[PDB]
Amino acid sequence: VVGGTEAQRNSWPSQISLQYRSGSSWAHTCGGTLIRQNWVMTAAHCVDRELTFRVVVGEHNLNQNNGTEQYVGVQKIVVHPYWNTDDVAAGYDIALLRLAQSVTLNSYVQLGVLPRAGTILANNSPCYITGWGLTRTNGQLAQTLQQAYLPTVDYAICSSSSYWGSTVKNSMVCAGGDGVRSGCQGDSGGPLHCLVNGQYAVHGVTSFVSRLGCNVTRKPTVFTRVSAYISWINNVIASN
Ligand code: NA
Repeated sequence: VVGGTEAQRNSWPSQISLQYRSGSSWAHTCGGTLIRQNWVMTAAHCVDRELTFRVVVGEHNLNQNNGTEQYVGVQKIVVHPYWNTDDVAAGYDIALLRLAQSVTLNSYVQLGVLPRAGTILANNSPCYITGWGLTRTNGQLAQTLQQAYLPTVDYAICSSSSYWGSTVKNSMVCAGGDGVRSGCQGDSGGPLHCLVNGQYAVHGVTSFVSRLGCNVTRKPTVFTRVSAYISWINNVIASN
């Protein structure tokens, strides 16, 4: 997250760190959202590589013991069947991970609430991105979980020629694009939380930014729109 602020440690208890085994240690690669005690939602592109993955819930500082972490292996990966790794702009950038064990819920570990199917945010709706991704273009991962305020940019604007043009689809949400705050590598797969009728819900799964950099004016961060995939998610969980 570029241009973020450190999150309070109990603000975003559905945020997870997806990590891969790197020698004798583990490394953060992506974010995710806990959606059942044994299921995580993330981006498909985060699981393209044939790595050994684990999920960490209750994480705040990747480089210190917080006293709240639960570590759980990933047992099964279900990527959206239309996902095509060499065409992120086509969409379908979403995957579900079934955890080896069910995690225990507490003030640091909670299920993400999802929007009702079909819900679209009005232009300029208040949202936060969260994650441990790079804090500058071509920088380094954050230590502590970051948040940044990114108002939504509706489809009519986001799909206009000076923004993303045809690359953005109605199955996506765009947010930010102010040139200061954005998602960045390592934030992929994590949540866009938007305040609707008094309650934060996870409306986006972080999908992509510009190749010209993370915080680029008129290139808002692009998220998979969770509300387009409610039936898919329920179908997967009910059949696994
Ligand atoms: Na930690």
